[PDB]
Amino acid sequence: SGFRKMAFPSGKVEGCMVQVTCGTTTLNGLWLDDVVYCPRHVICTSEDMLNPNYEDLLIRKSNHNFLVQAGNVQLRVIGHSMQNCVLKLKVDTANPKTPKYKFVRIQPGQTFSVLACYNGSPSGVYQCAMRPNFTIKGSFLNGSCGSVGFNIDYDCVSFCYMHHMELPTGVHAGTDLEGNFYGPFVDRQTAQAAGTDTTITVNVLAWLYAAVINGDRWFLNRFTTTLNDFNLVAMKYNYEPLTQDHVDILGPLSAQTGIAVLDMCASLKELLQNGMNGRTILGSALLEDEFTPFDVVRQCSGVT
Amino acid sequence: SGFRKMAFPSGKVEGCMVQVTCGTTTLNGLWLDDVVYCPRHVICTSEDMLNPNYEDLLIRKSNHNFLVQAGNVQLRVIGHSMQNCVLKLKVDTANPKTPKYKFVRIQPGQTFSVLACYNGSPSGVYQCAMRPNFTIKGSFLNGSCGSVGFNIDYDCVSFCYMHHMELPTGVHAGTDLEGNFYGPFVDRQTAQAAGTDTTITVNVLAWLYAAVINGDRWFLNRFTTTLNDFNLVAMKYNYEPLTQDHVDILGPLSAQTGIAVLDMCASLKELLQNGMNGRTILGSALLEDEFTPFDVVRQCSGVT
Ligand SMILES: CC1CCN(C(=O)Cn2nnc3ccccc32)CC1
Ligand SMILES: CC1CCN(C(=O)Cn2nnc3ccccc32)CC1
Repeated sequence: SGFRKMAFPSGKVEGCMVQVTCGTTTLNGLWLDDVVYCPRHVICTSEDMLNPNYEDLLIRKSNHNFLVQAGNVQLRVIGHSMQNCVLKLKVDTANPKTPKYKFVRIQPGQTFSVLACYNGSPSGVYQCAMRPNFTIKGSFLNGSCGSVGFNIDYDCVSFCYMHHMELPTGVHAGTDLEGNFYGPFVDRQTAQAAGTDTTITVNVLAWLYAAVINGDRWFLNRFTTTLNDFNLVAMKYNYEPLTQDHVDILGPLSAQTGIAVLDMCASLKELLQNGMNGRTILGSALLEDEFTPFDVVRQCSGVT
Repeated sequence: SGFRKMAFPSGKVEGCMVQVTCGTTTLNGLWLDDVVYCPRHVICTSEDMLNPNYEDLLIRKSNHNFLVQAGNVQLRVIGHSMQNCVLKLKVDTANPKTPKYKFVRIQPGQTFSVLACYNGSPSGVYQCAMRPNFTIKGSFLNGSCGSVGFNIDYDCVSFCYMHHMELPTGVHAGTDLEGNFYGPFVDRQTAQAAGTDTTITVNVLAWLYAAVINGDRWFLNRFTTTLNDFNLVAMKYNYEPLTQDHVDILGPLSAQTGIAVLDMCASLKELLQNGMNGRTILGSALLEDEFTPFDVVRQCSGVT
């Protein structure tokens, strides 16, 4: 029992972190096989970042201008290419610690762990979610760029995020490992406002099921609702509309607890309309939306 | 910017996890040098756990009765001894992945990361605190025993906790790496109630400083207080009494923000007396107490 915001063990990803320096800029790189992936803005001086023409800036850079250090040892750069907003640095040595891996572009609402790094060294690991407005609410300081987000299924690491920027609002934006930004953000030091940060309804429901499984039951009520009725309330509270796909994904949680998905939707509707009344659910005074139904199942079953 | 409940990177600890089986019981072990540490209750059958005489039960066990498997390979057990509530299994091979390490007994209020494991394999990592009643609020299922808590300072892992049990209230109890339980708990399946779970005042104040550093300032008020006046309010709200030692430890946060410790105490006093009024601080609707002043400094400075 007990339910925590748990991250994946970071060891497999720690073995991939390297430091990348170009000119006066240093950030993190991800070394997989004989390729080091990093944000293309490593070629930018602080002034370049205001209005960069990455193609033009890259022309002035040769393989020897990218300094890649793995631990206390330098990697030889034998090639470089720009794919979207990431640079791919071909090195002469395959990472001996390369785990089994995939590059995956996640959907909003999906969660992942971040290994925050500085100078190619890990500082910490935390769990977060891709918000519906394609930002993440991380913990990143200057130098954290190139830090990655990932999920792990048994022995395969699926990298889903690479950190690139902080918006003026203090929220974070980044790319998948093919260098494509999540959302409309561009790697430019220009004011970019985020859209509405709606609540991930299916995740709140999964977390309510997690709460029932762990003994927190006070919020269970005598009501039920329909998807349409629930969605009228969800719209009013800036919650994502719930679909039959979300109901299907909550099936195993509904089966384990014996609480029908629509009954849990009615509990959530009452919590939205009445608030918590100073009460808590799994040590939280607000409705938690950064646990997917898969996260709840994995944590409650002990998947390794 | 951004502030997360961050855990230490778990890689150094993942390299130490092993599976220990004795009879029909399987749990986790910590392999450091040529010694494997695990909860002594691994020698217990489910019936033994009700009223175990560990000394008598251990007599019936020989080195060959403890099966230690590291990954897919078996370690040879050449010795065994019981130290308090942990077993020390001497193996014929030193763990090649042994990091620099220390065994430390932490004080209530101190935080650490837990690498939850099942069958010697890691499932996840999360950050928690030793509660003032010497319990921890973790996420542990049957088979998680032997999972460890730790802190990391640069390259040295300080192990502070080993998981042993879940109380009937769903909270967790365990030992330091010398096998001494935190608090009054015993490794017996007998009802053991926890004492008052008071709030770690110095940690709440550190988290309020973290909130100011990250832009959340709405709770800053025009008041100040004294240690004695603040402590009258803290007693009323089941908060730990604040001492000059706590004020001293908050010094660097007070200096960075320019907000005197007693002014922050006055802000906290108003938050205790008035509540949050539906507002949030660093994405939380309650006062967070599982970040130490050292955690706030480390996260806000990017220590690797
Ligand atoms: C193109 C250019 C945009 C601006 N920028 C960043 O925002 C980098 N960054 N990322 N996370 C941060 C947290 C604190 C400070 C800076 C941070 C650099 C690259
Ligand atoms: C002496 C004897 C006491 C009872 N006991 C435990 O509580 C073990 N344990 N630890 N974490 C758990 C989470 C879920 C279920 C069981 C759990 C086994 C050892």
